[PDB]
Amino acid sequence: EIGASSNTSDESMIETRCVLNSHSTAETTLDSFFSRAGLVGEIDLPLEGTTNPNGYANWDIDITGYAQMRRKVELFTYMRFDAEFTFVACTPTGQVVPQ
Amino acid sequence: DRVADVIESSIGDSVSRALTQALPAPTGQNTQVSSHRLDTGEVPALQAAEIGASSNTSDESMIETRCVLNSHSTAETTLDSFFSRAGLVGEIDLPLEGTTNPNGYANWDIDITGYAQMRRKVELFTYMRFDAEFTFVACTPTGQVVPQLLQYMFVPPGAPKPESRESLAWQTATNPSVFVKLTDPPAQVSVPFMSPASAYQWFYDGYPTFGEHKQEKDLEYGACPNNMMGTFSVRNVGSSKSKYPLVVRIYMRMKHVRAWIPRPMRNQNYLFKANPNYAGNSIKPTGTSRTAITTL
Amino acid sequence: LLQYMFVPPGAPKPESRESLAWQTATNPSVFVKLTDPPAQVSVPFMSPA
Amino acid sequence: GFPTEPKPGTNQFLTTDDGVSAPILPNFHPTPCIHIPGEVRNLLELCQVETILEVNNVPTNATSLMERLRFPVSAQAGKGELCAVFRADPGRDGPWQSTMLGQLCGYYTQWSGSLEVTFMFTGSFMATGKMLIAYTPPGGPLPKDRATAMLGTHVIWDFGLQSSVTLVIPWISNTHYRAHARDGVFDYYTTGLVSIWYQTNYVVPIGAPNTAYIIALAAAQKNFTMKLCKDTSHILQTASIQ
Amino acid sequence: GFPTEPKPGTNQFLTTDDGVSAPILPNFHPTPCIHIPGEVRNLLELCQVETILEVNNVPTNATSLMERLRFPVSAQAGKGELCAVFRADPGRDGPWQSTMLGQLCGYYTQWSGSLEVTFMFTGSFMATGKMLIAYTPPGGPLPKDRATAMLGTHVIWDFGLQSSVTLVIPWISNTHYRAHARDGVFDYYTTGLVSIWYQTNYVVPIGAPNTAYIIALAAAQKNFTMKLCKDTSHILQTASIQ
Amino acid sequence: GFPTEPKPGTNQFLTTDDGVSAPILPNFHPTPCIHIPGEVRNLLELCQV
Amino acid sequence: ATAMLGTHVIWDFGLQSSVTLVIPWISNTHYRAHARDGVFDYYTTGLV
Amino acid sequence: HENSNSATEGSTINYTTINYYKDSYAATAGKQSLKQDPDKFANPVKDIFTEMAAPLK
Amino acid sequence: HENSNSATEGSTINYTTINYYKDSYAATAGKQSLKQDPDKFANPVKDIFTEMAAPLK
Amino acid sequence: SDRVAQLTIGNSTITTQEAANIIVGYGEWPSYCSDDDATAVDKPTRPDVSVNRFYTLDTKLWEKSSKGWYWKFPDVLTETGVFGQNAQFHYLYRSGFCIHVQCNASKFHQGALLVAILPEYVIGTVAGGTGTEDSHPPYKQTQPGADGFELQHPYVLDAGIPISQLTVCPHQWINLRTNNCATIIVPYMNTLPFDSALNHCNFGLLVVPISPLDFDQGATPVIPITITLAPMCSEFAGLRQAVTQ
Ligand SMILES: Cc1cc(CCCCCCCOc2ccc(C3=NCCO3)cc2)on1
Ligand SMILES: Cc1cc(CCCCCCCOc2ccc(C3=NCCO3)cc2)on1
Repeated sequence: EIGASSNTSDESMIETRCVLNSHSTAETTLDSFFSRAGLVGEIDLPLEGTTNPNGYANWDIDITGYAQMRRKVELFTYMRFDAEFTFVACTPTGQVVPQ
Repeated sequence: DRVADVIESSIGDSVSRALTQALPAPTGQNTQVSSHRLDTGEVPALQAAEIGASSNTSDESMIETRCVLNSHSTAETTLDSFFSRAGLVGEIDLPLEGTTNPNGYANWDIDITGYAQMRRKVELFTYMRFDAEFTFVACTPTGQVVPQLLQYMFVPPGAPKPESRESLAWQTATNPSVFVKLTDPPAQVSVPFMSPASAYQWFYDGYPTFGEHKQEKDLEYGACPNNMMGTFSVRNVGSSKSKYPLVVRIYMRMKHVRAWIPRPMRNQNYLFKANPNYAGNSIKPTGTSRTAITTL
Repeated sequence: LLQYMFVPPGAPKPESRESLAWQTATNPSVFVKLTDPPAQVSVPFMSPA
Repeated sequence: GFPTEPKPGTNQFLTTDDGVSAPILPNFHPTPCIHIPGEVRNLLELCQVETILEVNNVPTNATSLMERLRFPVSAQAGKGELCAVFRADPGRDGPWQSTMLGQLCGYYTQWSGSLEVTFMFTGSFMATGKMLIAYTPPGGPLPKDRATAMLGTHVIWDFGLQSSVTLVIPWISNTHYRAHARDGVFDYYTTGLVSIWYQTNYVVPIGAPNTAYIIALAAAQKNFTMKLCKDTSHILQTASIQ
Repeated sequence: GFPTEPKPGTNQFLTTDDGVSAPILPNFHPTPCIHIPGEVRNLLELCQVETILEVNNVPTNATSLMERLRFPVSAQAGKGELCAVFRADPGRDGPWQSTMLGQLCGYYTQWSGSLEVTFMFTGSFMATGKMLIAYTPPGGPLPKDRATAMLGTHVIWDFGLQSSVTLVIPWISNTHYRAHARDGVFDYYTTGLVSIWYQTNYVVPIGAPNTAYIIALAAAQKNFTMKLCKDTSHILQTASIQ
Repeated sequence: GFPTEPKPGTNQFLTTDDGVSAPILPNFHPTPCIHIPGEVRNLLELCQV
Repeated sequence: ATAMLGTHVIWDFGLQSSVTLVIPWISNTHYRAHARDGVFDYYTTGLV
Repeated sequence: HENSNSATEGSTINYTTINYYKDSYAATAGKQSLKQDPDKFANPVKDIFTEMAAPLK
Repeated sequence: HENSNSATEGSTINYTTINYYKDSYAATAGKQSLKQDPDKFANPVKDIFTEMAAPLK
Repeated sequence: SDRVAQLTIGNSTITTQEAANIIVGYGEWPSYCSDDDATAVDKPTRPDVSVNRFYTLDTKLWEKSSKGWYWKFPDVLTETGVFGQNAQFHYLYRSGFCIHVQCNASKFHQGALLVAILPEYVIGTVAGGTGTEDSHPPYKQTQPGADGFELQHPYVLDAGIPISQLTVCPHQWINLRTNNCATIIVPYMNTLPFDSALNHCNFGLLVVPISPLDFDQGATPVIPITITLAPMCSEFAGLRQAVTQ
């Protein structure tokens, strides 16, 4: 009811030995957790179609369009950070073209 | 106040006795001068193999020797030296027409025991801890280089394994992926010693389940989860047919190696991955054979 | 894409394009595209003499 | 120019590669950072916060989803009946998925540390009772009775002003870390089982409900850590975000 | 950017090239390394361990494979008969392939150092006997008799409590190292021959077996070293690993 | 990565160019060099004979 | 296989003809009155 | 010299990063200080109590 | 500064390697210390004896 | 003062008058688990004398045609003695061993057994003879407990590896003209501080006749081989109910 997590130590719940825990906690930091590239936007520039012909596209910069990345960040209410955007372009077959 | 047998009770000594120490061996041992020795009581040449120790007889006590300053190095026989050589460990097909891996994606279970050369080397030791450098050589079945973009994604055990070329898991939001054109030099990456154990285990004599262990389950004997590192997935980056048949060769090179408990070298042919089975009827000798012990 | 492999005297000499020796687990191989600048390597004085 | 020789890996885009990159806005200076309450530094800060454990992950009627949060306990008519049971594995499918810890685990391949599970009794003030919560380490099959369960780590909970009791699930493992446990083969990494038995009985006077509920809350102990992060499996969308 | 000029070798993937590479897991910290018995540092530590030398590499019946490990010796009826003979070359096909040394050699192009071969007698306690083990250096053709063999390095072995005797095959070579010796031309690198003759005879009382066996065990001396590693030839699979 | 700009001459293989190159055998140690009679240092030593 | 679970000793025949088996004083009581079948088997020492 | 313009500017944590441009936000994510404060979320209680004690006196 | 996370961490051997990333497991294999202990496998005997002696006294 | 020896642990004492020294596996005496090597946070049980003692588990008969036998270890000692119990009640187990194999004959008999300790001794099948069938060795073969199991293809240790090289493992020979017993002292060896004594076997004990037993007729032909092992520095943690497997 208080609203605080139990502060009971393993030691007071059972007879314990001595353990020197040298396991790191570096991988659970924020930079560690969040600094992993992920897909956030996708853009089509098809030849024939109605999506984006004319050869140009305007993508509204909104990273909430892809479920994996979205869920991660929606873990916190606020977030401040710099970012590294990478753009992988190619044809729909994954074929690289001189364009 | 105490009971004596408790004050003595060496129960709880965390340090290992040892008996042997490590000495510097930069060069081979030198040979010091020897002379004739005609005396009773001292017999170097006589040994007792039963003890279980290798003969400690020196060249010097077996023949009159000169003096030789051995400056030959022993650096090339270290573990990093021996094991840190890239080798093929995995191969993946992404054919256009077929039943192997169409749809344009593949899930390779990360198991280095699929290729005999590399396998035998490591199976020299029971345990092994190390980092590694994985390199991925991709191209068509003709060895022809093609303008195609792939995506290699390491999928830790537990992460969602891609079900299709356009699967959602390819968003790779936390898994580490690598995007590469087959025209770019082979992708190469550094991999840490990731395991819950302290060393990978080539041989695990036991089960992991803990249950009944019937006939239908003997499939798990020797399967140690501390080596199941997950899968390596690859896919042509697209929505449509790749347009070219692909093949990815995976080369692993170990580094920062620690090895323990050397065991006998593989004697027979290999038949399956993570399973030392051998051809019962075709049990060939370890080596060559002559016609008689009295002739060459 | 080619594969150059130095095979010391004693090592198994490849019998075919798909030979097992091309796993090159201890021999030093070099993988190169004919479009990449010529492969170049440094070789020590390796001889028993 | 200065002689260079490009090595394999050239031009590759490695998701987790942490390097530099040409900045788009020269001399740009970000909005000062105000002071904001509840800043996080490490996810482990979150793994120690207790969240509701869906021990009663049975109902699915969508009108009964709310009753997964608590399990019942009521006046028994015998001796040592079994109340509830569950896998003490965190990154596994089951009750632990309703927890915050459970969810953060889905993001890391392995973990280590003791776990704590506080059980709060929500019955009436007049109801008495003694429960026996027992954690049975690996290899120990789900106990058939109380007398067997008690042979492992346990704790006799007595109902009083102190509503809840915590059961610590000590890190008792052969390995230093545990990858997520999942039925086939990977059951090697199982943590064990937790079972709740009636030490005595749920007692009540004439006038009080003959049945009340217990709410379980769980988190990780101070020695808990995780390593090698991956993506969650627990969830993945179906339709593409409109 | 900083002026650079890429040299030949660019983009090449050299198996044995030891350089760096982008690490996949940032901040990852490996499982602590426990203390484990029998750690190895250098393969040479293994080359000094004696393993069974298949001097009697004749049987192949698959039901007689076990008798390659030892050769026989029994009451002779004459003078100076020949017991066994073998190439003292380690990286060559023959008896040396059953050894651990033999096998590790297959991985290195050249070697140098003296070799030791301990012969353990397994006959009955009542059996006496004196054998003459002789190592004949390069150029010396397989001796036709004892009187000829003895002109090279040798040792008269006497049977007693000390079951075994070791024959040291000193590093006697024109070159500093030896590439593996193999019949054609490369017989230039041959080490020589080892022959075992009867110095006297295998003597026995009425009641003991008239024939016993000797087991040979071999390894490398302290001055042994190898250089320039390659892949083994001794073996290569046939079917692809299922 | 660190900003660089490749200049002309890139990828060219110049016979007499003296640079470095990835070594094929790590930790390899050559056969000691014995003492040998009549060692030459400069061709001019020969032009005077 | 059952006997060995108690105090024992593996005797090997050699120059040293004999081996001694020590029957340690392992008792609940400080002293033992003579053991004799009925009731007094309480004072029994054990079996060899 | 280098503009001080990254997101973690003035932060209480110390980062060691590598950079090649004038703007510090281009710099790598880098290794950093490992501090924590569980009590902010686990024990945001006004009057702390100990485990040894009975939470409600 | 650099994370201490390679496989040969805390090892008794001294390695000199080259690296360009924060994580030390990326570093080269490098040159290293040449120590050995043959006796661990060749003479794991409890009571050592010498060559000069008769192994079984 | 090297051929005679006495081993005393717990309440058991082994005597030998023809032994050939003692081998200490990988040159390391069995130790308890360090505070920085361990992870199991519960204080373990160290029964000491009740489990660290000499269990004389089995006897085999050596015959002019015997192939050889093996015993997987952690396991062999379960169900037998207080050790067995602590191994069933506890999840985690840790311990080194003092293995003493004995076998005597007369001065008129002859033969030689190889006695080795092979860590992580994984067994393999003949793959249905031809090698096309992916068979697997049965529980009865991989974990035979006491009674051990007899080898079917000793030349390859039923696992595709030459026995000719089995000596890179803590070994000792029993040459009848020389000794009458082997004594190996193996330390705890695994990639973990503790593991389940039940489903994981740290190493196997091999006893193979390399030089066949033989003797003129009329001499006692029953030549037994007896195994006697003793746990050392036994530690147990993770207590639950009793488990068989
Ligand atoms: C060169 C170059 C670089 C670019 C792209 C720069 C993109 C900078 C993007 C910063 C995005 O920060 C975000 C914060 C919040 C949200 C959000 N979406 C739903 C509400 O929150 C999206 C992006 O384009 N050209
Ligand atoms: C980018 C990127 C990098 C990768 C691959 C990372 C692979 C890391 C592999 C580590 C492998 O360690 C092993 C240890 C043991 C065994 C084994 N197989 C049979 C039992 O032992 C296999 C691999 O994928 N994408």
